[PDB]
Amino acid sequence: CPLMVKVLDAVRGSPAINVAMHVFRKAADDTWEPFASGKTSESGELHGLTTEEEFVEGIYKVEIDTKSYWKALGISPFHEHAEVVFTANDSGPRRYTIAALLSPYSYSTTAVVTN
Amino acid sequence: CPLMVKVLDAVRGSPAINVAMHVFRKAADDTWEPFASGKTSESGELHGLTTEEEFVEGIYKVEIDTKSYWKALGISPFHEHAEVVFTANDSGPRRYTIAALLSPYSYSTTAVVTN
Amino acid sequence: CPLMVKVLDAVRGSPAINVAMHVFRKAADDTWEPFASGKTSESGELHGLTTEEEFVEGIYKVEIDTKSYWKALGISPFHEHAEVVFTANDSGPRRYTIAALLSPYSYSTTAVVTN
Amino acid sequence: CPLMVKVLDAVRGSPAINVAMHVFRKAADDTWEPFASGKTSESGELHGLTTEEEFVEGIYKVEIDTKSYWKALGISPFHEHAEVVFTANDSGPRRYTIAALLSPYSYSTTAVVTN
Ligand SMILES: Cc1nc(Nc2ncc(C(=O)Nc3c(C)cccc3Cl)s2)cc(N2CCN(CCO)CC2)n1
Ligand SMILES: Cc1nc(Nc2ncc(C(=O)Nc3c(C)cccc3Cl)s2)cc(N2CCN(CCO)CC2)n1
Repeated sequence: CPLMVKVLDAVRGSPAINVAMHVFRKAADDTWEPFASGKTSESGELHGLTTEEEFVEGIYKVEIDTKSYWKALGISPFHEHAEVVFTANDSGPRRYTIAALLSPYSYSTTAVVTN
Repeated sequence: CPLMVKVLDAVRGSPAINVAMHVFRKAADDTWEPFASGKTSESGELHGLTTEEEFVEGIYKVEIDTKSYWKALGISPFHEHAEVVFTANDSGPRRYTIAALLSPYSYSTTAVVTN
Repeated sequence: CPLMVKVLDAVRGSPAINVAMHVFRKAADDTWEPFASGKTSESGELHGLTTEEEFVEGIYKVEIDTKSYWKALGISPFHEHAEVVFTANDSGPRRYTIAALLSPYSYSTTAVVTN
Repeated sequence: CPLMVKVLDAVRGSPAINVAMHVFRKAADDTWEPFASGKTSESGELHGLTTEEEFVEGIYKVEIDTKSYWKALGISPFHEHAEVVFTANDSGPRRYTIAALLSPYSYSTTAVVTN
């Protein structure tokens, strides 16, 4: 599994469950093409987005729908979504774990890249 | 000044100086119209992006060129840029400060919304 | 002002106002000697903690009473306090700004060290 | 396993391996008594610190030796250590995952608490 995303809720101290996200890949014409999508599990994780064969070199964007998450909890947040844009597999295949920590007016994101 | 951006460097413990960013406003056709841009000062701040009259409600995107910043320091970064996407809403006199804390493989962003 | 503290609230998107904190200096017997204290202002800042003459090299601890802050807002917090422990070192004229971003189950802290 | 700690390196985008930490519990005389200690594995995780029976109600402090970690990588960091102080099991047994994200001049910590 070369691309996993983990989302945490900093207000409740819990995984962020049922968080939708869409992954896009930059096409040769500079447009964002849809690549994969899903929602986080009870553990706040989203696995199985892609495979090593499909996950070629490129610029990828993960758009995490944080706004819908907060609204469902009764909170009007600042951000429309959290966005994570990165070049992947530029030096050969890697495994990427994208983590996001969510608050109503703030978010942090980090990446762990393993060979 | 209805919109200010402050950028900090978590590796050097300093303001992030000379960081370029562009601000976009979402158009009716769902495309990003360039709105304002600049580079952070020696204090890591960028002021004078817009005026109260021009800064109407809508969806705005601040795209911070973090990749060029880390490249200038000789440090290999993860992200292509840091993106802050938010809805501006008229609820009394509001001033927006977008703060961003930068590390090579991570970034955090917060909004301070005051009167 | 060789030492300033700025505290932000990631739930409300605002400075964290009226947050009490104590600063300690580590003594030879490895105990924490009270050094300075105060409460953050309406801008979430606390100035005037020490002077250049008094702020000698050593190990310092800033203990931020985040628990009382969240209790005042009716929000159940995780941490008893936020602690920032650091060595102050004389390498040219240096001013320290300790920034802290608060959520109920998370906090981040950064140091901005300038001349 | 009721207490686990996970540490990430935001400069390298990797687990923070071989990070020492000590856990203390506040005694009835208001002193910090040693409770458990260990170092993070190749995955940046520390498991097996305690058991449900031993991990009684109390105020606990996790002191993560971040300074030694950065110095071994050739970096002189700001903080002496990262400190996480919290009341545990106040409403009955819980499982606590403490996460820390490390940069030379900044750290963030969060907690996931599960029943
Ligand atoms: C050193 C400094 N820091 C400022 N503000 C902030 N510092 C840090 C911020 C912040 O949130 N950090 C952060 C953290 C800690 C964790 C995760 C993510 C993040 Cl992003 S916000 C403002 C400031 N000023 C000087 C005085 N000017 C007078 C104008 O009248 C005002 C502006 N100087
Ligand atoms: C690299 C990695 N990180 C994991 N957990 C966390 N990553 C980051 C965490 C976190 O909170 N970051 C953070 C952020 C984002 C901001 C501020 C502050 C912080 Cl601290 S917590 C889990 C994990 N797994 C690999 C796949 N395994 C099998 C599938 O279940 C087990 C899970 N891999």
